[PDB]
Amino acid sequence: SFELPALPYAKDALAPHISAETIEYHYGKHHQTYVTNLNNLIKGTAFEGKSLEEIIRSSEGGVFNNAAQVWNHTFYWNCLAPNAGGEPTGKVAEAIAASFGSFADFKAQFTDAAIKNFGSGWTWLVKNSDGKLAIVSTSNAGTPLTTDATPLLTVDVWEHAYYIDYRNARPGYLEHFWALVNWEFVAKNLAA
Amino acid sequence: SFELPALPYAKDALAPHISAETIEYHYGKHHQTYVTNLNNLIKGTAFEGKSLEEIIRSSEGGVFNNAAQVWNHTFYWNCLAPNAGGEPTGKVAEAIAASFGSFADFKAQFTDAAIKNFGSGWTWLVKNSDGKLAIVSTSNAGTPLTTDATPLLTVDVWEHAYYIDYRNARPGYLEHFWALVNWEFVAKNLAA
Ligand SMILES: [Fe+2]
Ligand SMILES: [Fe+2]
Repeated sequence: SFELPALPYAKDALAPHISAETIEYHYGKHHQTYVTNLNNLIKGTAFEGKSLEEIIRSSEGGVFNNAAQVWNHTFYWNCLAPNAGGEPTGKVAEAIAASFGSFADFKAQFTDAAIKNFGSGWTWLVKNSDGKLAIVSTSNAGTPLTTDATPLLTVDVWEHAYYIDYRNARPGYLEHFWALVNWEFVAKNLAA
Repeated sequence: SFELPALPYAKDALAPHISAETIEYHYGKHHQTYVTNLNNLIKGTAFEGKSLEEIIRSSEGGVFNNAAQVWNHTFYWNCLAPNAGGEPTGKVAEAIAASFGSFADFKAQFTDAAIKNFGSGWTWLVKNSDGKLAIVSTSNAGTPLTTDATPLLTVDVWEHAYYIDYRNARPGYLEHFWALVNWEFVAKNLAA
């Protein structure tokens, strides 16, 4: 049975970049609704004895949509933190300069891909099978877990992620996303 | 060069069902941006000088996404009116009872399809090639104009359509949608 993971910080710790009101709806209502819907859709099926990741890799339709959204939002909350943001250091900055030239160029390309992701979706920094990093965008509940790439960083661009704080200005939301990035989480994902 | 069509009522005329603030962003920022983006993408191409419906039926990619969203939102604003709503009469009521058994059964099936439409999209009452009426949901900018069915009525279920007024409660939005339906516009589309 799946439970909503506790949030890694206080609901107002990401302010002013993401308000406490966005967390109360996005985590308290949207992420909770996907957990409840997944639990009710899998009760009594063979999916009930699988890990979340195996459910994402072996389902379709409603089960997939809710299971991938439960995982995608837990990953997303961990990519954000108070007193973080800025430019990365260590193995992460190395790997970013290696695949994208510099941090300024990666930041440009990720922002651009997130702004152009039409409709509801997610834009990801992934490490491919071959070790090079790439920027991938998915639509709706799509996730890199259905491929051989390893997820490193994500930004939710479903309109509920930013409409309370930024209304139609998804560019304003992405500018402020950079002030919250938890580079420690990214570094752990890169080393796995 | 396409122009944003004027709204056929004042900005505050759907209140309290859809607020003046929601149409200030949805019409004044979102629908306007689709027209500006479409004009920028077709300038100097063979699409310039074609009508909006011909562009929708013959393109794909960003040209399609923006052209179809311009048409979809103008159709949506024409589907809503002050001093309307309630149950249809006449020809529309007869066709709805003939394909769905009753107006209550149609309203319940349209509300169900609209709430379940995952992600961004639109839910439509269409008149099929054989004269029967059906409910179809599309994703992102998808529209029945790319098929053989005639659009009669639509509801926008992109989150920007309701998030200011209803936050995550898309059921509440749909309940209030029914108080705004302009059955004179549905009647014009039915015998088209
Ligand atoms: Fe989300
Ligand atoms: Fe819209």
